[PDB]
Amino acid sequence: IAKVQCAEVWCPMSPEFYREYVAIKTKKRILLYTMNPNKFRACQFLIKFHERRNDKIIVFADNVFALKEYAIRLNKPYIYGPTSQGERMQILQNFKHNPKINTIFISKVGDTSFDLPEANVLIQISSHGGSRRQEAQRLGRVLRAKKGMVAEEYNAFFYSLVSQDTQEMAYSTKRQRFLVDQGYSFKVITKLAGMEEEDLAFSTKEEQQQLLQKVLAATDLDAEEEVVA
Repeated sequence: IAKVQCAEVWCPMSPEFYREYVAIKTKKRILLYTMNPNKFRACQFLIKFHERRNDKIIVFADNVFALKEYAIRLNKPYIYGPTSQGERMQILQNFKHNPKINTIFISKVGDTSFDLPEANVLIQISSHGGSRRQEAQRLGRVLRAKKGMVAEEYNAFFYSLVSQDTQEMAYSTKRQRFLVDQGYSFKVITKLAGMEEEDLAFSTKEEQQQLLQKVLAATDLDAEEEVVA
């Protein structure tokens, strides 16, 4: 069946982002480790790497502010709570059947339930308190073997992006233990081989400062997970 490589990708906090992360005490600070430009660049690189292999990729964001900043910047479709049934089905049908559209962004509305589509790669932008078990379930529902690499060691991929020096790390020793105990191959990636051969966003300090201003303008409400019933 699907043979899944699980990885955490540890990304340093930009010093400007780390500065504010410390100073801010309300849940607003979650947005600084979520929008950290090193983490965005890692996500962007992974989408490029996998799209070159014609893999299908779902990127999960539990936070709507982040869902849009990522998807719109990377020019990928996104689905969340207020997305109409018609537009949602357009996007899912595109993901499933149109070879030009192989990456989509989905929020907490994905699990569960509408019918999560199948993909070969699942990237989680965030990690939080506290459901290790909902993570593995979603991984399981989404990930299917890329056909046909039956020879290959891994044919599907899960990545969880973690910001260093933030509360995100605490969730890591936990996730690693849980996933391996569940029978998964798991590793920690601190440096993505050859990100410097790609043209990624936020290469300049000024670009990062633009995003930083936008994050600082957000409120504690913007840093809450999307809730849905």
